[PDB]
Amino acid sequence: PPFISEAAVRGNAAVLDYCRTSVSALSGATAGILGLTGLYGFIFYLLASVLLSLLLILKAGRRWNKYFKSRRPLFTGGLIGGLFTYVLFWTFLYGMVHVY
Amino acid sequence: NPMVMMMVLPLLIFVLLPK
Amino acid sequence: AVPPTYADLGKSARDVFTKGYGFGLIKLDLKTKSENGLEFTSSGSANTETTKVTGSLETKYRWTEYGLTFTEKWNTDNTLGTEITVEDQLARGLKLTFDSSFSPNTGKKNAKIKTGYKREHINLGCDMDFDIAGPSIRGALVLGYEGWLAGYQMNFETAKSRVTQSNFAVGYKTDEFQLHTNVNDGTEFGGSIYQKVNKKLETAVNLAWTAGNSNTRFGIAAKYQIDPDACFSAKVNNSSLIGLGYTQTLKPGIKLTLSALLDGKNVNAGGHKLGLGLEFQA
Amino acid sequence: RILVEKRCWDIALGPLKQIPMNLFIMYMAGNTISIFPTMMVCMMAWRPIQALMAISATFKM
Amino acid sequence: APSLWKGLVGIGLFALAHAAFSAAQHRSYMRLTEKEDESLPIDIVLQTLLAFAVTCYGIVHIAGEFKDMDATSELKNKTFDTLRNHPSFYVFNHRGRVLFRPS
Amino acid sequence: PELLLDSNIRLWVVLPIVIITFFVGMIRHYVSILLQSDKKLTQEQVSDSQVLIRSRVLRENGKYIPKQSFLTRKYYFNNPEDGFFKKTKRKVVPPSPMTDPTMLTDMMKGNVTNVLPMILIGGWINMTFSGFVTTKVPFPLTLRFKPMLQQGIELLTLDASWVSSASWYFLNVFGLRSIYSLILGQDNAADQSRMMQEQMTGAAMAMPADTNKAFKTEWEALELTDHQWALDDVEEELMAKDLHFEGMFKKELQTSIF
Repeated sequence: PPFISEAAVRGNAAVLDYCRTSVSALSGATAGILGLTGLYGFIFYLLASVLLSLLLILKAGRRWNKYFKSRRPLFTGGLIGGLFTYVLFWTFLYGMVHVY
Repeated sequence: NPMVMMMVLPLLIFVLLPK
Repeated sequence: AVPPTYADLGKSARDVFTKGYGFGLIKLDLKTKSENGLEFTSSGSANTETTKVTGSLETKYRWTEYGLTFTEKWNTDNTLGTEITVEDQLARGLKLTFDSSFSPNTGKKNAKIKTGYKREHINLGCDMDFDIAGPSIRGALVLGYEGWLAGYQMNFETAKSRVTQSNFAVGYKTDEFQLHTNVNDGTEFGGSIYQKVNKKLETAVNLAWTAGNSNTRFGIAAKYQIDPDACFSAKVNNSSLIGLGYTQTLKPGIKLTLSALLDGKNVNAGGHKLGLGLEFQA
Repeated sequence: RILVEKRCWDIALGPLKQIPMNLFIMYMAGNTISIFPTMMVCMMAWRPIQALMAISATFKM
Repeated sequence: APSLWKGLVGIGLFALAHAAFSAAQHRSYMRLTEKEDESLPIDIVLQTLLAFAVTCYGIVHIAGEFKDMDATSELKNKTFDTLRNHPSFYVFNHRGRVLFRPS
Repeated sequence: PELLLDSNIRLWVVLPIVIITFFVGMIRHYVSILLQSDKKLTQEQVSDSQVLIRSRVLRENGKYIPKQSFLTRKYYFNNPEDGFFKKTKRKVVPPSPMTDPTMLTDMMKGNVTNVLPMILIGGWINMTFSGFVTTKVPFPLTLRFKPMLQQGIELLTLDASWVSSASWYFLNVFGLRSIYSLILGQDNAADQSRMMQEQMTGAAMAMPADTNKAFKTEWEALELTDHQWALDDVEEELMAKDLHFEGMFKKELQTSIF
């Protein structure tokens, strides 16, 4: 805690964002495959993000203090840009299958 | 076209190189 | 060296006549320079007579890495314009200009190519206009030796016929005396003189003559700066037109300009044309 | 501490003075529904919101 | 271990694609028949969710780095003997050179 | 669900547009890397940079240092008789930023005018396909977006859900914005929107615009800072336990010698 290394923090943040974007990308494909309304779709996206965050916490478990100083980025992080990339793949396979 | 004219400058610059 | 071009030839006198007063219009300009290369200009013109709002956002990208300049402008009538300038690429004084205009709301496109050759005392310029109505080619060549200068401008159109528009402009330009005579197809005959007595006194005289209806019109303008921040401009036309302008720097960047054109008679018929101008520079 | 308080009092006045120029450019956009004005407005309110998301840290500072 | 996770992710993705194809065929059949506003079979929907949950488990395991925050731990094994020598200053005057010169 | 579409318009519009924008972004990133040129750095500026780094490091890490040596450093920097920063003066360039103008410029510059090149691409794409229907967006939309959304179809009864190729590609631009960094890395420069905007780590971090003014600013900053020897507190370790040295000593047996 007195001395902190920026390289490890950057790597941790990069890994976190990478998993957040991949899970969001797959969540978009699932919703596009099924096909729902906007309210249900947004709720489903939020549920998928919450499940990803819970799995991410379970991944660390013990000795998490050394890995992450806090837990706010784990809960609230990449919620808007991830939704921006999720909306694309949601409607990508939505109209490809149903409309076409 | 706005796009065709933005390629003609690289085309001329790349043509003037071997010459 | 670097002889004046056709458009710049005489631009001193017209600029004296042009800059200084904007009566009937409201001037509002903001210029901003960044640290690396970014230039931003936001100008707003407001009219009280016609009740019209006009403006353009101009973004300038000065790239000295290769001599490239990127300009993008936006107006209020949904008109988009882009410009690329390349100077000193492989030749000595060669300049290439590409201007394109496209509209996103409706569909309209316009193209313009400018080419300029500058040398010790030879100036060449060629503008090619590409539009659906008809392509046009306009060439201007300027030659001078020491102070004697003469330029030729020609405009040709392939759409209609062998139409050719001739322009011969002969002038004498030196340190403090600048005289220039422009001739259009032996029909328009303009003569402008401009001189500077001191570093505060500037005088300009303009004459216009025609061969068709023999119409002659002359006008004189005076520019005098009382202080480095206070300046005064006056112009008088041939018949009765008088215009007075006054400019003063208020804050170290902020400047206020006031313009008033008076057209009054003695038969109970008079009119005032007022205008305010204000600009910010950062 | 007087000059430090004076500098800290003026940095928090910048956002307030950043509103009038946004008002001028909004009046400048007009009422023509197009991609450019819509995108200009979309990020016009995003910046205050994104600066509102981390007010706690600068408040502690 | 990483290879197993990669293979599992690939298999899950393939299963998801197959479920998508089945749903597409179901909707293509539905467009043939008038009215009949029914939903897709729940079995293939559950297969889709199973393929979605399996592919999200290996996507987290494939990129796990989680380096230590403290900067003292990596230099906890490094010895001063290696630090003493530097790559900038190297004098090529040693007894080993003349000892290895003949051979 | 209505408006039964052909299977030939999905294989000739969607896939082409997706690949077009993907490869346009990749090409832009690679060309941005290629066009990057180094900036010449002069020795005096380099030395100025290193002195600045030294003083900044002194400011940051000054607790774990002897008081006598710390005062010697601070005197060498200040030195009212001679002074290194006081005497050493280089050329000065006349400035132009002003308080109110720059305070406003902080927002005036921004990144407002960086969307137009993407609008040009969208305009060309929409020009290619005049009357087309690409896809529908599940999200309900208001009828006041239909002119911007359709822009080429003569239909007033139709809903605004059915989008054209222009908005399709526009949403495609930001859909892969966070996907581009997945294959490249944290530092990605494939953003299609910000084409002219230079996004990089930045060659030559140090930018001494006014060397003398920076010298004076650091001179007063080093005079302001105090000294608090963080070493003087050694009693905390005094009353403690030593079990981590038992810690990997157990795990240092397990490795043999190669």
